[PDB]
Amino acid sequence: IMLEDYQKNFLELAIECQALRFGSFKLKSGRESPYFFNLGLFNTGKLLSNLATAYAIAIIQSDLKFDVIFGPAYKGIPLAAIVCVKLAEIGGSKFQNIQYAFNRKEGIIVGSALENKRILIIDDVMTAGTAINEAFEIISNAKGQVVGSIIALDRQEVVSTDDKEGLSATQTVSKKYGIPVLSIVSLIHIITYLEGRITAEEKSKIEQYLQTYGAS
Amino acid sequence: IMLEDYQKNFLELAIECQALRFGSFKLKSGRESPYFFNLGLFNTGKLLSNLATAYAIAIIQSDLKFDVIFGPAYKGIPLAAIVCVKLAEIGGSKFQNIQYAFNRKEGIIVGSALENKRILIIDDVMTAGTAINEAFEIISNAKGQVVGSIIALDRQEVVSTDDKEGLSATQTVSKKYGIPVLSIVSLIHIITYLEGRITAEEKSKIEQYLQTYGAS
Ligand SMILES: O=P(O)(O)CP(=O)(O)O[C@H]1O[C@H](COP(=O)(O)O)[C@@H](O)[C@H]1O
Ligand SMILES: O=P(O)(O)CP(=O)(O)O[C@H]1O[C@H](COP(=O)(O)O)[C@@H](O)[C@H]1O
Ligand SMILES: [Mg+2]
Ligand SMILES: [Mg+2]
Repeated sequence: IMLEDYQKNFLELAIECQALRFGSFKLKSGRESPYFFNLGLFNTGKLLSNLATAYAIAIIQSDLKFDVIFGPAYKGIPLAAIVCVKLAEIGGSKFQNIQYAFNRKEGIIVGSALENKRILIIDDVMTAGTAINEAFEIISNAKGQVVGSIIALDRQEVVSTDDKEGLSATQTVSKKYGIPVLSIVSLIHIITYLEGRITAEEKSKIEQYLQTYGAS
Repeated sequence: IMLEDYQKNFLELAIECQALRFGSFKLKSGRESPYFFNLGLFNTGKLLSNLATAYAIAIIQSDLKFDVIFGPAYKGIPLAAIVCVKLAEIGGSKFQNIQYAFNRKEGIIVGSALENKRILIIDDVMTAGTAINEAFEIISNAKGQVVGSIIALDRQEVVSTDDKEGLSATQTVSKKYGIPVLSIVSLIHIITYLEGRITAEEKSKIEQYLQTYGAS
């Protein structure tokens, strides 16, 4: 019910650079969505610095212990790099020696051997889990141990409206692999941010979207 | 004959993390080289932050005006990202809105359209110019204008010892494309750094390598 400042700052910038837009949008399924998100619109030096900061503070706050930050090619490659750097810049002693790595689409791993290292997978978004599945395969081949994942925005929507469990995409992954799926923000945070920027009618109607499709 | 502090700091870290090593090494040609360089050993969060800083200060000092920083896949992708961020962090107002882009090995450009933008190509190293050639092709297809390139270490060696011109690899490129090829350091800087860390005999013998193969 409160937003951390890093989450405020992220969301403010996402809306200003138009990475986050509000309106009527259809997903692949065909489901109405009241917003569109494209992390790729964090595309300047100022914006990428801000994004790095946001991911790094999310990570620091989670208290996850890891050795390597891994980005799935291609979009995870820059995110892994800029985040690794920011963690060493803002995280103190414990984050100086974190490594990054990523895969060539076709060894396959660019970086120090992953053997016996604890890996945090970073990416932009997750839906069906195909990039997470591929990273797990590549990482487990190199004898790494995945301890977590992080994405920018957790849509916090049920994968299906017939699933009784009502697992979201990040929940699905989290269950299957037994690891946390962190995010900078979720749908709930976007809603809290909008308090007093939108009308009561608009507030209602988004707080109703949360009801029909919100996970669990 | 003086080293900027950023160049000192770079070289100190390169030697400590073993990205730069001294000894006897053979190139592909077969030529003796008195060192080995592997930028990929800047592989921690602290080291990548330092590398970002080094490239960004080199760029700032050059006074080159550009709009986009472009990294050739794969190794240029993280370098472009971390450098773009650092430029916005340390460069002031003029560097806030710089964009980055890079190519998929197989559109091909990830980032905002390059049409009418001034591009700085960033990579780790250059020898025959194959990655520069490929970037020029991709960039000129997208109507971008390349205004420069930067690499980490300029080996400052003649490509061939039969060429009368005695052009180095970066010089060759610079001539063919009509653009500056910047670097964080060159062979001359490595030599200046070593003053008083190595013996007179070792100083002589490296200052002799400079004579037989040093460009121009
Ligand atoms: O990162 P690219 O080189 O652009 C390839 P792709 O578009 O597959 O990548 C996107 O989808 C992935 C999500 O997978 P899923 O939606 O099945 O969870 C995630 O990695 C995004 O970058
Ligand atoms: O960057 P990678 O995905 O590892 C591919 P590659 O090894 O071709 O890349 C290396 O060579 C390029 C130099 O080219 P030349 O030596 O002909 O000037 C430069 O881009 C390096 O990253
Ligand atoms: Mg991806
Ligand atoms: Mg390359």
